[PDB]
Amino acid sequence: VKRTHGYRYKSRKLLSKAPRERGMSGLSRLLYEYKPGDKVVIDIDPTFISTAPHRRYQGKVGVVIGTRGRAYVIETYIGDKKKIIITTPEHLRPHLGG
Amino acid sequence: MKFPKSVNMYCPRCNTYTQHSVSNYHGGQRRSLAEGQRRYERKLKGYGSTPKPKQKRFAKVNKKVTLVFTCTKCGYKIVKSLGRMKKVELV
RNA sequence: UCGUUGCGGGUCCGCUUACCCGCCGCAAGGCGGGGACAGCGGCAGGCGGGCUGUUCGGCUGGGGCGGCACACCCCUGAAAAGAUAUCGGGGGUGCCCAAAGCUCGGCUCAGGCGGGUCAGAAAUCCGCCGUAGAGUGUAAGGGCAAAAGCCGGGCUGACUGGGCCCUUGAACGCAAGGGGCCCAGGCGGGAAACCGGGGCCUAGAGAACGCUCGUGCCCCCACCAGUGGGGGCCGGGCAUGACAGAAAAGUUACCCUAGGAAUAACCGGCUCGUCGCGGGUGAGAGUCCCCAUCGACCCCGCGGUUUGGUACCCAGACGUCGUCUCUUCCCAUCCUGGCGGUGCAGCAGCCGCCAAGGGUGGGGCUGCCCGCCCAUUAAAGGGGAACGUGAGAUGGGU
RNA sequence: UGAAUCCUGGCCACUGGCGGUACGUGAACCCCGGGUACAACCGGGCGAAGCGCCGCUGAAGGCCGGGGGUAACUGACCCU
RNA sequence: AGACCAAUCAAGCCCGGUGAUAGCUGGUUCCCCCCGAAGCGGGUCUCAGCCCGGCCUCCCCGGAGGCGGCCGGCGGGGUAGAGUACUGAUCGGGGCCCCGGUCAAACUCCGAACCUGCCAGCGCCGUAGAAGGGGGGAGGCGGGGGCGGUGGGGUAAGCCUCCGCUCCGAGACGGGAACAACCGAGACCGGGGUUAAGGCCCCCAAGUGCGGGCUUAGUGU
RNA sequence: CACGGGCCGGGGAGUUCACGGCCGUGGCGAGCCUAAGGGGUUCAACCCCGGAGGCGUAGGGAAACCGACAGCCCGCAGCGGGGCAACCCGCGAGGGGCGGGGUCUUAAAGGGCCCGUAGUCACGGCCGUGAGACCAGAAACCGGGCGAUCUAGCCCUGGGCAGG
RNA sequence: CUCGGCUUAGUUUUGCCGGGGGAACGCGCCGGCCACUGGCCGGCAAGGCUAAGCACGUCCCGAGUCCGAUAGCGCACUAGUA
RNA sequence: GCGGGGAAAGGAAACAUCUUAGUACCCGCAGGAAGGGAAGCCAACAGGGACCCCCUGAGUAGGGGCGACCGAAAGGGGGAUA
RNA sequence: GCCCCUAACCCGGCCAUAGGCGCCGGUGCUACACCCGGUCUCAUCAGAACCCGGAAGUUAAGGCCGGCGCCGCGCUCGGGAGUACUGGGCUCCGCGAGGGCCCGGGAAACCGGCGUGCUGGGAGGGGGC
Ligand SMILES: [Mg+2]
Ligand SMILES: [Mg+2]
Ligand SMILES: [Mg+2]
Ligand SMILES: [Mg+2]
Ligand SMILES: [Mg+2]
Ligand SMILES: [Mg+2]
Ligand SMILES: [Mg+2]
Ligand SMILES: [Mg+2]
Ligand SMILES: [Mg+2]
Ligand SMILES: [Mg+2]
Ligand SMILES: [Mg+2]
Ligand SMILES: [Mg+2]
Ligand SMILES: [Mg+2]
Ligand SMILES: [Mg+2]
Ligand SMILES: [Mg+2]
Ligand SMILES: [Mg+2]
Ligand SMILES: [Mg+2]
Ligand SMILES: [Mg+2]
Ligand SMILES: [Mg+2]
Ligand SMILES: [Mg+2]
Ligand SMILES: [Mg+2]
Ligand SMILES: [Mg+2]
Ligand SMILES: [Mg+2]
Ligand SMILES: [Mg+2]
Ligand SMILES: [Mg+2]
Ligand SMILES: [Mg+2]
Ligand SMILES: [Mg+2]
Ligand SMILES: [Mg+2]
Ligand SMILES: [Mg+2]
Ligand SMILES: [Mg+2]
Ligand SMILES: [Mg+2]
Ligand SMILES: [Mg+2]
Ligand SMILES: [Mg+2]
Ligand SMILES: [Mg+2]
Ligand SMILES: [Mg+2]
Ligand SMILES: [Mg+2]
Ligand SMILES: [Mg+2]
Ligand SMILES: [Mg+2]
Ligand SMILES: [Mg+2]
Ligand SMILES: [Mg+2]
Ligand SMILES: [Mg+2]
Ligand SMILES: [Mg+2]
Ligand SMILES: [Mg+2]
Ligand SMILES: [Mg+2]
Ligand SMILES: [Mg+2]
Ligand SMILES: [Mg+2]
Ligand SMILES: [Mg+2]
Ligand SMILES: [Mg+2]
Ligand SMILES: [Mg+2]
Ligand SMILES: [Mg+2]
Ligand SMILES: [Mg+2]
Ligand SMILES: [Mg+2]
Ligand SMILES: [Mg+2]
Ligand SMILES: [Mg+2]
Ligand SMILES: [Mg+2]
Ligand SMILES: [Mg+2]
Ligand SMILES: [Mg+2]
Ligand SMILES: [Mg+2]
Ligand SMILES: [Mg+2]
Ligand SMILES: [Mg+2]
Ligand SMILES: [Mg+2]
Ligand SMILES: [Mg+2]
Ligand SMILES: [Zn+2]
Repeated sequence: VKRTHGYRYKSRKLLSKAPRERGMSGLSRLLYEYKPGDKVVIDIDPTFISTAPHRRYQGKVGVVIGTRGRAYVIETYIGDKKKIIITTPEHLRPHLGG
Repeated sequence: MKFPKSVNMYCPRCNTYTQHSVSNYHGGQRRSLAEGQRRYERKLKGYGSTPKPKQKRFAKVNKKVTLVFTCTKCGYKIVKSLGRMKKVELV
């Protein structure tokens, strides 16, 4: 049978957590005030999966373009296409490589 | 699923929340002077086969629950669907 | 049923000229009977393969039957970015819920232990332990402990009008559906923060035309105005499950057309599960004694002599079973030659080895092949050759 | 159906045919009511055949099993 | 007997509609030069067709960056292995626990090689024009070979169905005894030279070459 | 061991129109071109007339109805300045972006479409759709006519069948 | 006017044929994209004729970037012949 | 040329409404042409002024499984003019 | 007002080197607690809790600090081990499934050893400007 495509269709290992990381996650990622132009890493948090981006954007680096209420508008690429991710800071990390 | 017979719901005409009575939507009777109906009588006259398709195989088990909400103040009617499921029981 | 359909009388009775049926007459017309019925025309309902037109989907280890791998969702396959198929494996979906939805607060679950009238394994009570071993509507996977679970309070955001983004649909065109972040209007919970555009997350989903409903101090309808009616734009619904959407049953051996080795049947090719043949092992039998003769339980092989798997070649065509005729080849040897063993006294028998020069026949039964049987015999072996041989036959079967 | 000869059993549930009291349904026509200065339009009544319903028909198309057990295969038993 | 109706019958013949239609089949006519594919994804009463993208070609606008390679900085992952700790299976010893042992596509504390995102550099490409965009025309939408994922399935298959590099299709030539895809190698024409694979007793160009050892089976070459 | 051709000569297949897209050129240019037709001609040629009409110049909206730019920034070419050069600097058509405007929706915000110039007529080419549509190919279906010298059936009228 | 049917772009609105019904009169009647009402506008059906300017090619005349005896009409010829 | 009767194949990638097409074909009837022709018209409050044929309006209005496809008229320019 | 140093307290970050069991201590002017009552705000069956008002007592417990043993845990430590596995090339071995070689990377369990919260801001306390 051909692959089913749900919004989370091969996310067993991605969304699993180790025993030492069980429970609520720390709140330090809420306290990063990103400006336009800064680089961020999309790191999906499994405990807030309703607001998380798709699995294809895990581990990718984007550019903060702006804020929409409380989410951050992030510009990224998938191969060659320019994508616009609008996610809250709980699924982000700052990029320290440049 | 059970639904109440009255709810507190926003009214676009009144621009606020008013009491709304809940009823079941009933389709109107097709009138013979409708433009498509008049065209269908013209097609049905004269010789030939049955001139239009009539569905023979059906697949839906339930229809979408269409409910009618009437503002108790102005009479404004809102018709919302609750989704394809069995008939609700107004309670 | 409308008309033909008329004249009297009180829907009914009658009448004859209409009309119809026969007789006579060239015709003219007469006779008899029926009779405003019938018959005939129009319209309407029923029965109506008597006749006319058509449709009888797809995938597919050939077609068919089956299944739905045909629209979706989860895990695995999947090879630590992304993507990823098979009639691959384990499963589910076409719902359900006015609370199983929203918010606030309090509590802690399964299970175990100690004490406690009824009371008990288990009810209510007091305390200790208890990483979630519970619960979270529903598949699977994920998440969750002053919660996402349980209990209670207050509610309806399962809201109105809009925008942007993600996925379905990778990079890379392209529905519907689903999800996220927001702006405005008006609310609910809460001290507030904050949350609420259904269900903790990933499934439960439907174009055009047509109809219907809601909405607007709304637009249009042919010179002008008015009344009834109709149409329009925006939004919800009624459905196509073959789910990016025709309205649809068989049969053909009486069959026909266009093609196809993209695809079966015979032969051939590859493979050898099956079939035939060989070997290792030796529990056990054999009076004792594994191996004279066997050979459980298991294992390693060979042939292409059955049967299948596959679908590589051959559809403008390789004549489909058996038999007859005739030639040759293999040996894994039935007899004939040589040799050995024996549970070989003789007569016989059984087993192994070398050996393919010759032989291996006549009949009964069945279309057979095969198989069984009869009387003989040294014995009356088995296989290959386009299942040797139909431009040689035969034609019993298919 | 297929000379002649001896015979031709049970079943009308189904598929048909045919007949029938009532009742339900059942088209146009017609009638009533509403709407329309008139119509379109809308509701109702009446209501044929037929269908539903009731019977008849197998030398109409045809069909003709069981469950069992009991019983000293069952003559017989309950039937279902 | 679906017989026969002028050699014609499961519906005659003649002429006409009519050059019926045909996703199917056959054929499709001169030369040189430049570039140069595809059999993948989605939808389709779709599976021998067709449309939208990927792959090709030509023209134009645009204007300086680009990325099949590598190093580094900052990140992502959960495979091989490993383990038997969650979910399960599983053999023993000892007293529901402890110890040793056997396993896991639908188990995971650990966890590579590897791949991948951004930045900096190297490398190469680019102003004789990168990125990006517009217009025309398509072919094609049957693939196949080798190697690797014990890929997954199957007794196996020159078997079915996926993932990647390369080659054949569409590529001459040398070696392989012949032989599309195995090894070497990429061909404008003529000549000379040197090598690759492979070979050097004869067939056949080059060694009856060199040292040591083994084989008696013509095993093998 | 897939199918076609015995040989030779001659014949034998992308056409035309209409419409649409695009290209290469030519004319004119906020305009471009005439159609039918009319006059003349050395008479289908040619010269002249014919602007009806079509396309463009303004869009938005179902419709009623309403109805539009030189402001700013980046910047290739080009130009000017500097520099031995490398390069730097300024202006900067065309290009890109923002703003502003016309209109629709909404209560609004937001959002859709459009706006600061180029069209048109022609010739040649490519392609699409229809027309037979590169050439050849069905089995079929319908219309009007012909046939019972054969054969099937029946009717009218003749002939025939040794011998036992 | 109504019902059935063929046809037409004619659509609650083209034309006609058939079944049934069926006016008025110039103070009247007909049309102005559903029907009716009012206004306004335009007309007078159900009777007959009519040149010119337009289709065609047996036939005649002329022309041709047409074909040239397997071409061009089937026929260049004792061809619609044998 | 005029009146009447009247298909299918094919197309719609199946097919029935539909188209093909009022066509092929059939029956009847004329002329050198035929038919049409002299407002119960079109328009829109401004005006045209019998008819036919040509260019256009225009593949516009509209018809239609609103699919394939089908498809005017008024008006304007001409031939001719009664 | 300012810079510096510094316990127990308040607000955090990472979220076991931080957890769990047991043992031995230190801490009390201030701060943290236990604690004392229920008029008021507030709450329940219950002033237990929450909320309010307070200060007699107590370091008994909580908190914070120090030390030891065990379990758990962490480590860019040693062995395991250049092992298992792996990217590239091969006319190299094997009948074959498979293995070998060269170039480049490189674990895990387990064993031993070590470690058992670190740290940001404020209050209070000390110093100086
Ligand atoms: Mg797919
Ligand atoms: Mg949600
Ligand atoms: Mg009568
Ligand atoms: Mg009658
Ligand atoms: Mg039939
Ligand atoms: Mg069907
Ligand atoms: Mg099929
Ligand atoms: Mg099937
Ligand atoms: Mg992946
Ligand atoms: Mg809660
Ligand atoms: Mg899709
Ligand atoms: Mg894509
Ligand atoms: Mg759910
Ligand atoms: Mg869905
Ligand atoms: Mg008008
Ligand atoms: Mg589909
Ligand atoms: Mg094949
Ligand atoms: Mg075969
Ligand atoms: Mg065997
Ligand atoms: Mg033995
Ligand atoms: Mg075989
Ligand atoms: Mg072959
Ligand atoms: Mg052949
Ligand atoms: Mg032959
Ligand atoms: Mg032998
Ligand atoms: Mg053969
Ligand atoms: Mg044979
Ligand atoms: Mg023969
Ligand atoms: Mg032969
Ligand atoms: Mg026979
Ligand atoms: Mg009987
Ligand atoms: Mg028969
Ligand atoms: Mg015949
Ligand atoms: Mg016939
Ligand atoms: Mg014919
Ligand atoms: Mg090239
Ligand atoms: Mg083919
Ligand atoms: Mg890197
Ligand atoms: Mg493993
Ligand atoms: Mg293991
Ligand atoms: Mg990978
Ligand atoms: Mg394919
Ligand atoms: Mg391959
Ligand atoms: Mg090919
Ligand atoms: Mg060779
Ligand atoms: Mg030599
Ligand atoms: Mg040998
Ligand atoms: Mg062929
Ligand atoms: Mg031949
Ligand atoms: Mg065409
Ligand atoms: Mg037909
Ligand atoms: Mg006929
Ligand atoms: Mg005769
Ligand atoms: Mg000649
Ligand atoms: Mg000739
Ligand atoms: Mg045709
Ligand atoms: Mg068709
Ligand atoms: Mg057909
Ligand atoms: Mg005549
Ligand atoms: Mg005339
Ligand atoms: Mg005349
Ligand atoms: Mg027509
Ligand atoms: Zn209201």
